[PDB]
Amino acid sequence: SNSFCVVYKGSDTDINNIQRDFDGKGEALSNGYLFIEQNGHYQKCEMERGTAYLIGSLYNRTFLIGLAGVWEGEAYLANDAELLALLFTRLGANALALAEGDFCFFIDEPNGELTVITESRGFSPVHVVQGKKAWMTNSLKLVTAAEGEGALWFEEEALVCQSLMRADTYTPVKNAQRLKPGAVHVLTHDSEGYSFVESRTLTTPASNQLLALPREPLLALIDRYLNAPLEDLAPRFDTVGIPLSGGLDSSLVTALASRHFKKLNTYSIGTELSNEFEFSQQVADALGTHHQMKILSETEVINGIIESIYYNEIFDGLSAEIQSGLFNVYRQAQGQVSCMLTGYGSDLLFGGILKPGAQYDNPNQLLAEQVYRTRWTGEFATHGASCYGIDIRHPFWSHSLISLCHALHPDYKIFDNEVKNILREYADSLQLLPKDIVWRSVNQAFANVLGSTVDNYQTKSRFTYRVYQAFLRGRLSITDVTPSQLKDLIK
Amino acid sequence: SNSFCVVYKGSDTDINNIQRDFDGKGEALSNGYLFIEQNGHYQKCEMERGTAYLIGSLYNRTFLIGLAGVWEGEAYLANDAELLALLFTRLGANALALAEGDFCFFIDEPNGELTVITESRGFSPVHVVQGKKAWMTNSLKLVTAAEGEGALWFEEEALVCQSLMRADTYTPVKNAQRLKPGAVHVLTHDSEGYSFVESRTLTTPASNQLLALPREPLLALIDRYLNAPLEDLAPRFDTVGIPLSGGLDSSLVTALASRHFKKLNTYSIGTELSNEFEFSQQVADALGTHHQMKILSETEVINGIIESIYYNEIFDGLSAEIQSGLFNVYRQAQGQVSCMLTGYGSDLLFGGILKPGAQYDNPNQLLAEQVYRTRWTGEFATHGASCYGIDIRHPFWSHSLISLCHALHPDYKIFDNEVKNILREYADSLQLLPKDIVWRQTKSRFTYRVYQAFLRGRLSITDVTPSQLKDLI
Amino acid sequence: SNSFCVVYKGSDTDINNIQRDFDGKGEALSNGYLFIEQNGHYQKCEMERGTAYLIGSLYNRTFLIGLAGVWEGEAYLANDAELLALLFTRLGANALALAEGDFCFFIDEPNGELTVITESRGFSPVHVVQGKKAWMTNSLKLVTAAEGEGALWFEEEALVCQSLMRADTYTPVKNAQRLKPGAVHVLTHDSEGYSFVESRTLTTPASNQLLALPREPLLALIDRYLNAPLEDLAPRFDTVGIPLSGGLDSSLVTALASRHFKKLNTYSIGTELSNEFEFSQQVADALGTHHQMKILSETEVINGIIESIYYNEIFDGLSAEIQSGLFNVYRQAQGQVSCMLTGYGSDLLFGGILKPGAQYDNPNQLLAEQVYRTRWTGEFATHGASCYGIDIRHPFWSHSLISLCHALHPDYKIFDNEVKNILREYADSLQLLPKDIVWRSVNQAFANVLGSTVDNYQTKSRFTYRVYQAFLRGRLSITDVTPSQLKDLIK
Amino acid sequence: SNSFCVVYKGSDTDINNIQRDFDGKGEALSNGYLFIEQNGHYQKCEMERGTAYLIGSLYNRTFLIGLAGVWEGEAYLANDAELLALLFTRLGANALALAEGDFCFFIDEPNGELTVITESRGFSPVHVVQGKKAWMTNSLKLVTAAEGEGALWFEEEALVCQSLMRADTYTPVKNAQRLKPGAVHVLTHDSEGYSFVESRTLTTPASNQLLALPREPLLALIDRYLNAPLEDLAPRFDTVGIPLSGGLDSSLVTALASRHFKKLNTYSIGTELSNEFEFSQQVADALGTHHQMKILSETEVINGIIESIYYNEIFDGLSAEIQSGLFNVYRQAQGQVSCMLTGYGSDLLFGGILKPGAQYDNPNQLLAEQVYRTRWTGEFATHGASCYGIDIRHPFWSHSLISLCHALHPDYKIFDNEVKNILREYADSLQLLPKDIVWRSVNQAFANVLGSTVDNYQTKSRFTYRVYQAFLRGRLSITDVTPSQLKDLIK
Repeated sequence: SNSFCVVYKGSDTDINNIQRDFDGKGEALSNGYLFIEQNGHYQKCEMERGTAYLIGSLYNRTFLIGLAGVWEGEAYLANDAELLALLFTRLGANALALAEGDFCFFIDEPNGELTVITESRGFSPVHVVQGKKAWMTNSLKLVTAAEGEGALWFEEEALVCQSLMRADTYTPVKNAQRLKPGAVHVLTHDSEGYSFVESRTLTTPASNQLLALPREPLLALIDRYLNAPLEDLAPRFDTVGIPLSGGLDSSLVTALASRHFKKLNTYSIGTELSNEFEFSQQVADALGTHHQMKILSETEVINGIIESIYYNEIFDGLSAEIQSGLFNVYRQAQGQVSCMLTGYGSDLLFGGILKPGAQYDNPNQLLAEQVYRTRWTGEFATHGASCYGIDIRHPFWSHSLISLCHALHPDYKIFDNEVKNILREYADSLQLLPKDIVWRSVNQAFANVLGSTVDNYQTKSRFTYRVYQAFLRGRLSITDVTPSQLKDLIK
Repeated sequence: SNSFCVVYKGSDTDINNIQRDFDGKGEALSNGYLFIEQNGHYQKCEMERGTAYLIGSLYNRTFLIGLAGVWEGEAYLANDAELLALLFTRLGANALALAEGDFCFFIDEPNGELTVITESRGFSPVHVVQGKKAWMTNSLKLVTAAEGEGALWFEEEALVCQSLMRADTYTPVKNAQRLKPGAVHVLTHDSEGYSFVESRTLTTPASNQLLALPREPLLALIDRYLNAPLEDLAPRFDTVGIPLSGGLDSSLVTALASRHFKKLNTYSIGTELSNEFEFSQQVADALGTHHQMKILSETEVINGIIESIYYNEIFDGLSAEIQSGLFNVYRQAQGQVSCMLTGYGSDLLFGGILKPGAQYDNPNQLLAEQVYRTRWTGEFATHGASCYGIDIRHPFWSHSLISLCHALHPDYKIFDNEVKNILREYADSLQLLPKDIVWRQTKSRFTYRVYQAFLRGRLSITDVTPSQLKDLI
Repeated sequence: SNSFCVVYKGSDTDINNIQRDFDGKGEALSNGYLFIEQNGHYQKCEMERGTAYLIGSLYNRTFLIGLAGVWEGEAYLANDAELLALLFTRLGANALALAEGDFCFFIDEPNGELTVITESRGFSPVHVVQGKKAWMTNSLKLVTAAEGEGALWFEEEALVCQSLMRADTYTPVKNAQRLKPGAVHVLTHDSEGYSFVESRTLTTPASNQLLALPREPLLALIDRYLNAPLEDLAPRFDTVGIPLSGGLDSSLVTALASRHFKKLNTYSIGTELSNEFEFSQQVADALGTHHQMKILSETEVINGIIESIYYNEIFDGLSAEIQSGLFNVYRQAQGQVSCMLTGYGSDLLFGGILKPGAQYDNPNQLLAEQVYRTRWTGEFATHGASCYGIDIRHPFWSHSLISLCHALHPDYKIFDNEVKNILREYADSLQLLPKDIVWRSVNQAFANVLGSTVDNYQTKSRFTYRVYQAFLRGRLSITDVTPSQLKDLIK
Repeated sequence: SNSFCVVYKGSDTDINNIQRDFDGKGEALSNGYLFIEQNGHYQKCEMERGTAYLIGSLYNRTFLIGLAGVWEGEAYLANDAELLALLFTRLGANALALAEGDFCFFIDEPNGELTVITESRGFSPVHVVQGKKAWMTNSLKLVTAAEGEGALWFEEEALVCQSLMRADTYTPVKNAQRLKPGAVHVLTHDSEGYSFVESRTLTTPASNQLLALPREPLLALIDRYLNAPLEDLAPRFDTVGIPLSGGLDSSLVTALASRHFKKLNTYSIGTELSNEFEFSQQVADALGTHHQMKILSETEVINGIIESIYYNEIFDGLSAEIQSGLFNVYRQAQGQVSCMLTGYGSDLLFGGILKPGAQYDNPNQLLAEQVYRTRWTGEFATHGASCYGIDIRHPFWSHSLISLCHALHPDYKIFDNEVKNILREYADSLQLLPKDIVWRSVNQAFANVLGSTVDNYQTKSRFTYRVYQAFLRGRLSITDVTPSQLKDLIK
C-alpha cells in the first residue's frame, strides 16, 4: 500500500521535507527515522536483539500462523511483526521467504545497524540509496522529496533501455542498490562510518526436472492454492472488484470470488472499438455481478501508463504498458471497492504467453524467465492501487502456485493446439463458467503516440524511463501533466 | 518389529548375532552398518553432503509437503527421506522438528561422521550405547543380541525406582545415553577414534502466558487439528480399529473416524470391575461400528503389562500399567486391522487428569509436566503395535494440538466443577454422540526387574512363564 | 585451593555447605551462583551479550596479546577475561583453543544460558554433575560438600579398572558428565527446567603424515617453544623450584631456567630401592643451584599417591604412581618456592618412553596415544600444587610443541640406538650441561605395599579408585588416613 | 606484471584477446577461466570442498605459520594457499584478515560458485565488473583487453572529482563493483543465472578510546613490528633498494635495513624547484650505502604520475601525485634491486601529517581517516613495482603497527611543537642516524604543467581521471604514450 523509508541518522528536517509532498508520519528509531505514508500499515514487537518492524501487509497469515502454531500457541493472536519474529527466531531468516505480501521486515538494533528481510516476489521493491545520508526505501521519490532534485543519479538512457531482461537487483539509479527480493540484509557502517550492505539470498534455485504429477492431485492442488488467497480476504471484505476481460484468467478469478464474497464488482475496458465486452458481459451475467464497462481513449490509455510509472515507479516500457489497463480500472472502481482481485500472472505460470500448436525445446524455461522478470519491474508494487483506496491482490501469484508450475510437465501447459490446458480443465470443473469462455490494443495505441512500431519496446522504454526520471526528480507532477510536457518527453 | 540400529565402524558381521534373534535386513553405510527389522520402513536419497536415511514413518506428510511445496515442486513426489532433506537444506535442522512420526533421520557423510535428527515427541526413542563398539538404536535389546547378555549395564533399582519425574534424556543404562527427542546430533570421532556426540535442541520453551483465545476460533482449531491426522490416514486405509473405553476421549475419535473411514472396528476390554462395556456398546450402536468386548483375566492383565515393557522397552511402572489395556486390544485386533486410533493423550491436554471443583495454583503446569513425562516412558513407542501388524496412531498427540493447549486458559480445561469443558463442547456440537456419553514404588521395582530381564535376553516374549515372573521377587 | 564450581539456576545458599569444608568466595550469577576457592584466580568483563568470566590463569598471554593486537590495541592492557573475549568475538570460540592454562571461560547470558569453553589439554578438567541441581565444577568433591555424601554415584570398580586407555570424556561418576577439553558448551534447560548440555569440539584431528622438517629450523622452533613458558613466568618470579632427577628432561629444564631466573631450587627424590642422586648433584653443581635430595619410604610413596588422588581427583593407578614423586617434591618445596618447572611430558613428545634398539611400526602413533591419555587422568590438574602454594608449570606441554612433535619424523625421536635424539642435540647446543648427562623405584614401592607385581596396574587402579571414591564421598580425610583405613582399602 | 582476473564461463576467445595486450597464461577452473600475468605469483591446494587458490604473495608467513603451527605441524611446510586453507578451516574466514600481502584467496567450488576473500589493506584491490560476462579482477584494464574499448562504463568526471574522501568500496566504474578489502564474498548465480555477490566484512571497528600504554613497552612493540617485516625478507634478499628522502621515515627504514641486509641501495630524486639531496646524502654517508642521485625534469615528473595511474590504476589526483616520486625511483633502481623498502605511511600512523604545535580536537580521527583513504586509492598496489622487477614493501604498514597507533595517546604523535615524537625517540635510541635528521616540489611542478594552482586539486584530479579512463579504455598505451597525447587531455 503506502510507501515507506528509513534514513540512517536522519533529522526532523528530512521528515518535514517529505511530508510537504507526501502525507504520513515519522517515527524515531535507535539511530534514525522511519517514515510511513498516510495509508501505510506496520506493526512492531520487542525482540531480544532489538525492535522488530514489519512494514506493509501479509497475504498468507493463515498459512504463517498455521506454521508457528506448530510450536507456539501465541501465534494465533500475534500481530504481523510478532508472527514473523516467531518464525525468525525459531526457523531463521530463511523462513521469512515463506511469507507473502507487500512487506519489509527489519530489526532496529541499538548500534544503529539494522537487519532487513525483503519480501521474495517484488510486491515491495526496496532500494538502499546513498545520498547526503543513507536511505532504505520502497519509494525513491521519498528520497528526492527529502534531499532534493539532484539526490538520485540516473544512468544514460542508452545504457538503460538497451536490454529487456535484467537481474532482479537491477536499478538505473547509479548511487543506489536494489535489494534482492527474498534475501536477508544487514546495513552496517565501517570504521569510518561508510555504509556497507551485507546481503544473502534466503532461497536456492529449484530443480528444473519435469514434474510428472498426476492429474487428480494436480487439480486438487490448483484448487487449494487459488482459493487460499481468497479465504484470507473473505473474512474482512464483503465487496470485491475484479477486472473482467472475459478471458479465462479473469473469468476464473470471478468464478471463484463469487463463492467467497457477497458483492462482486466487475470492470471491463476497451479501445478503438477493439474490445472483449462481448465475453466479459457474458461472464458478468452468468455470475450476476455488478458489471460496468468503459471505452478508453488514446489519452486515457497513455494516462494509465504514466500513472503506473509514477505510483509503482516503473521504468520498463512493456510493464508500464501492461499496467495501463489496471490503473484505468482503479480509477473506475475508486470509492466503489477496497479490495480487488485479478488474473494477473496466470499466463506466466500455465503457458498463456506460448503460441498454440507451436513447438518449444524448453517452454518451462521460457516461462520461468518471465516470472523472474516481474521481480524488478514494479508491476507487483501495490502503491498505485493503495492511492485509489484499493488493496490489490493477485490470487495466482502465490509461492505455492508459482513453485508448482515452475517445472510442471509442459503437456499441461501446451498440448494439442491449445495452451493453459490444465487451468482450463480446472476452470470448467467448477461448473460455473460456460465452455465458450473456458475454451475447453494498448500496445498499438502506445506506439502511436510515440510514433514508432508496436514491437519497438526499446523506444517505449526510452519514453517510460524519461517520465520515470522526471517524476522521481519532482519536475513532473502526477496531478499536473500537460500535453505539451508529454510531447517534450516523446521527442 | 519395526526397530533399527546402527553400529559405528561396524561390519555386516556385527549384525549377524542380531539376525539370530530378530529378522531383518542390514545395509552398508560409509562408516558403519545399519540394521532394520523385518517390518521396518525406511527411505533414502542422495544429498550434497552424503546419503540421507529416514527410518520409521511420517504422520504429517500432507503438512510437510505443503511446507516444502512453497519453494519446491518436487516435494509432491518425494519419499520421506527426500522430503525431510528438502526441509533440512532450505530451513535447517530446526525444520525437522515440525515433522510428526516414529522416525529417525540421519545423514551418512563421506567425511566419516553422521548427522542425526531425532523425532520430537518420543514416538521413536533413540539411544547411543557404548559396548565393544558404539551403537545408535531405538531398541536396546538389539545391542544385547549383538554383543551378549552383559552388553548393557543397568543401574541399581534403588536409584532408578526412586523418582517419578525424569528429564527426557534419562536412561537406566549406565553405558549409554538417550538422545534428546527433537534434537540434531553429530556422532563424530576424535584424533584417537573415540566417539563423541554433539547435540543441540531444535526447539525452545514456549510461552507460559495464559492464552486467552476466543471460543469460536478455539473450536475451529480443535476441529482442524483433530481431523487432520485422519485425513492423512483415510486415503490409505479402508478399515481402522479403535479401543473404545466408552469415555469422551475414545468416543470422540470414533465419531470423527466414522466420517473418514468406511469400516470401523471398535474394541473394548476390561475386568469384572471398573469396566465400561455398556457405554462402549452405546457409542458403537450410535455410530454403527463393528463392535467387540472381552473380559480379561488377571493373567491377561499382567501379560499386557509385561508385553508393553518388552516391546516398547518401558521400565516405568505407571506407564507399563496403563499400556496393559492397549496391548490387550492389539491381541484382540490382530489380523483384523492394520491401523488403530486412540484417545490417548487427551486427558493431558484438556485437563482430564485434574479433579473437578478442585482449586489449583497452576493447572497448566501440572498438565505440561505430564505431557513432558511421556517423552521418556516409551508409552508412545510403536514397536508393540507394529509386531501385531498394526500402525498405532494417537490423533490428540499432534504438535499443533499440544502447543495450543500448552498455555490455553485454564477455564477451558477446568471450570465450575467440570473438566475438559471445551472438549465436551466441541464433541456434542457434532451431533454424533449420545449426550449421556459426552456429559456436556513396589510396582516400579517389578517393572524394572522384568525390563532388565527382557533387555538382557534372559526372558523371551514368546517364552514368558508365570513362574519366571514370580521368581522376580 | 584453586578450584571452582557453578550451580546452574541455583542460589547463594547452595554454596554455604561447600564453604563449610572449603574456603572460598561466592559470586551471584544471572543464571545461577558461582564459587571460587580461596587461592583461585578469576577475571571478568562485560560483553555486548553477557558477562564473561575466566576462572584460573593463562600461561601464554604474550602469544594471545600478540594475536589480538593484530586488530585491537586494547589487547595490551586487557585482563585475562577481556583478552579471551576479544578473540571470541573476532575469531569465534575456536580461537580460545589457542590459549594455554588451567582455565575455564564462560558467558553469563541474560537469557538464562551459559556458554562455556573448556581448556584444551586437561589442565582444568570440568564436569557437569546432576544432583538435586545441576553443577559445573573442576572439582567433583565440591558437589559432595554441597549436597552430601550421596551426591555422587560411582561405577563398579571392575567396570572402571578393566581398561587402561579411555576417551577424554570418560568419568566413573554415573550421574555426571565430563566436558570434553577444548570444546564449546552451552548449558541450557528445556521446557521443564531439566538441564541439557550442548557440546561442539573446537578442533579436528591433525595430519599423521611424517613431518620431514630440516635440522636448523626444528632446533629454532624447539628453542622458541620451550623458552616461551619460562619467559612468561620470569617477570613474576625470582625463584623457581625444579624436580631434578638427573635425567635429560629435568636437566634441560633446569639449564633453561638458570637463564631466566636468578635463584634456582632443585629437588631430588628416591627410595630405599634406588636413586640417581649422583647425576642430580652433577647438574646442580654445573648450574650452581640450591639442591637437596630426599629418600622416600613406602609410606611416603603411598601418601604422595593418595594426595594426587584427593587434590587432582585422579582415579587411575598409573597416573597416581607417577604423581607421587611430584607431590612429595611439593611437600619438600612448600614455603621455599612459589613456582615450579618440570620436564613432565617430554617423554611423550620426543620419544622418551621409546627404547633404543626396539622396533616400532608406528612410533608416533604410540606416543600420540599417551599424549591423549593425559587429557582425562588429572595428571595436569593444578589443585595439588596450588594447595602447596605452588604455581606448577610444565614447559614441554605447549600447544605448539605438542603439535610439532605430533608427526615429527621418527628419526628425530629414535635413531642410531638412541632416543630423544633431536632433544639431546638441542640440550647439547646450550653448552650448559655436561655431555655426560646429555647423552645418558616408586613403581616397585607402590606394588610392595599392595602385595603384588609392579606390572599389575589393574590391582593398583582398584586401590586408587577405592580411595578416590572414599575421598569424594567425604568418607575419608586427606589430613588423617589411619592404617586401619588404608588396610581395608587395599583389601 | 602480476595482475589476474577470473571470468565465469569464460571462453578461449576472452583469454586470447587478453594475451593480445598482456602476456601471461590462462588456467581452466570448474566453470570459467583464471588469467595470471607473466610475473604473477599463485599457489593452490585441494580442500574438502573445492580447490583453493592464492594469487599474489604473503608478507607475514612467519606470523601466519606461527599461528597455524599451534594445532598443525604441516603449517611449517605449507605453500601460501595451503597456509590460508589451514586458518580458514580451523578459525574461519575472519582469520584471513590476519594475513598481510598483495593477495586474493578464492575457493573454486564444483558448482561454479566462488568463495573469495580480499586482503584487508588495499595491497590488491579487487573489482567485480559486469560486462558481456561477469569478471573478478585486480586490473580493470584486463577486462577491456578481453571485451574491448567499451567494456567499462565510466562515471562523469564532475561526479568523480567532487570529493577526496570515499568509502573503501568506491569505484568510478558504473558497471562494476569494488569488493570491500578485508571481507568474504560468495559469487553466486540465482535461478536465472544472474550474478549476485554476497559479502561480509571480516573485521569490526576497533575501539577509539585513548590508548595510554606506558612508554617502555611502547618502544619495545614499535621495534618488534618495524623489524618483523625485515626479518621475513632478509632470508631471501642480499640487496635492497630504499627511496631515501633524507626524512625521518625513509632514514629510519634505511637504518634498520642496514642491520638486516648485506647491501643497501639508496635512491633520491629532486625537482628543479627544490630537493632534499643534502639530508639524504648525510644518511647514505652515515650508514655507508650505495647512494644515487637524480634530478627529475618536468617531463620525468609527469611521467611518474601517469605511470602510477596506468600500473596501479589510480584515478585520484593527490595519490597519483605522491606516487610520482616512487615510480621514478623504480626506474632508477630497475635491474639493480629485486626488493624495495619505504617509509611510506609513517606520517599517517605517527602524526607526520599534523602541524607541529597546532591544536587538534581529535588528531587520531584525522589520522585514521587518512589510513582508511589508502584502501581505495591504489597507492598500495604492487603492479607498478612488479613491472620494474621489484617486490615493493612498506615496513610501517603492518596490521600490528597500524592497530597499535590507531588510538595511541596523541601526546605520542604530537607534543610541544613537534610531531612523530615517539618515533623520533625510538629512532634516536638506535644511535645510527645524525641528530639533524632524527631531531632527537613535485606538487608545484604538477600544478605548473596543468596551469592551475597547487591548492586546486580538482584540476589535478580531472587530468588524472582523464588519463585513467584513456588508459583503461585501451586508447593510450603505456608503451608509446607521449606528453603530446597527455596535453590533449589537459585541454
